[PDB]
Amino acid sequence: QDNSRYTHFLTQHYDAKPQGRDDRYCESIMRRRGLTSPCKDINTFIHGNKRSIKAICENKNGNPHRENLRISKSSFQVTTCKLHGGSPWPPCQYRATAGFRNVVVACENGLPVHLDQSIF
Repeated sequence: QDNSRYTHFLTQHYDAKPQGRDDRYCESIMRRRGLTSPCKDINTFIHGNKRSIKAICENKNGNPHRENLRISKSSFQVTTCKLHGGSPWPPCQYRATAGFRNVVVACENGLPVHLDQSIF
């Protein structure tokens, strides 16, 4: 069961099936996930199956990384939304960068609670 941080993690970084992996996608999703007041500078969404993400917390799909993080063994489709411009207030324009690679997360009680966005 989903503690607040894991739930928060999903709201901010998980979109099972994104309708688009483009700029408009970012503009829409950042808004729906309430990441636009103020505009979040950069935010990556992981797509695909939630269990694979959870699995990064076990050796099943992850390895230790750094001194408190885990990096996935598998690659995920991801979409990074980067704020375009300077205004921290809506409308938040975003440039989307679609990629496919493993991800780094922090796990707590076997659940991903933090996405290291420094690799995007």
